[PDB]
Amino acid sequence: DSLDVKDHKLLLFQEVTGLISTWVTSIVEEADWDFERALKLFIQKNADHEIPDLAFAKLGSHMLSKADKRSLAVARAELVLEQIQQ
Amino acid sequence: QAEEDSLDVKDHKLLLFQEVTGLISTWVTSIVEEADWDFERALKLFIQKNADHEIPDLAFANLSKADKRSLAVARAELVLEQIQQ
Amino acid sequence: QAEEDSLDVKDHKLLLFQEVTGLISTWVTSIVEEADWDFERALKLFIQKNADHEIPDLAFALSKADKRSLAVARAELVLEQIQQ
Amino acid sequence: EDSLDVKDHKLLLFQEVTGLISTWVTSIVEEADWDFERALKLFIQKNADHEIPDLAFAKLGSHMLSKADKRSLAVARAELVLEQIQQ
Repeated sequence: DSLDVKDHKLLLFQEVTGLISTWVTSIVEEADWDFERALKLFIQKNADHEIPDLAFAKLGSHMLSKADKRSLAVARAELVLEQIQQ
Repeated sequence: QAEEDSLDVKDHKLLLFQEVTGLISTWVTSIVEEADWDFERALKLFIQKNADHEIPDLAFANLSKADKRSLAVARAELVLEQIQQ
Repeated sequence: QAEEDSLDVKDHKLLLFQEVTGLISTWVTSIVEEADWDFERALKLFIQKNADHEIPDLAFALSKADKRSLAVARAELVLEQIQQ
Repeated sequence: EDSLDVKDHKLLLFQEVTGLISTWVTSIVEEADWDFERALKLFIQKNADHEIPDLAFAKLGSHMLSKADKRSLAVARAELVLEQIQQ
């Protein structure tokens, strides 16, 4: 995919998870730009307490406590994961 | 709004610090926050910590870990000189 | 020598400009010298020229489109930091 | 195949021989896949085609002549070193 396509993927990942751009980039790239694999990675890393509450500052950005943002971000990722799986 | 633009500036400082250093995201946040969001200070902190062996190989996301550290120090120092003038 | 220090800062300006933009060496010198060796202005000049189609695909040392896109994004990211 | 540390010493040597600014040094040596002999030959070819401006030779004689004179002497330095490599 072109940098333009990759950029829009990263925007969408950031929109779903509310994560700051470093984390967005690191997860999506680790998942080899596979959006579904990157949501699973995110949920796993969050399950292992790798992602601090402060990293979810971007949730609801126009482009709620930080602990709440973490919880909602996880729920949004699972919901999206549900849809794209079918 | 302002507080949103505040976060955006922080988010871009982190992203550029990550592109300069190759560090994993946790270390990026750690150093930049320790430098109080001062980008120049964060670069200086990265260079100092690296000289004092406070940045392990594990911290860097062809190249060996040694090569990734060297490249990271050279790039930080290159960007550093430009901020200074 | 202050002259050898003078040249060194110019050489490092060019080197960082090249690393930011991906441009071939002649274009690096052209833009940086046109900005009168001001790194910030050199970045602004690169972005502007690129918007005005004054920088051809051949000037980038991914596709040419992707190398251009990458260059503008990096130039803009550095620019922000210089400006704060 | 070499470490960055080593590649850097190669770039420093290429730069001492040719006196070229660092952008040209890196572009030529990387085009030569870090083969020092190939890089000297590319330098000579590029210079023969008037690709390298006289100002780019400002690093000739650095310690860490006219600009036209430096270009001529750097070409001579590259051929001599090239000679030594091709024993």
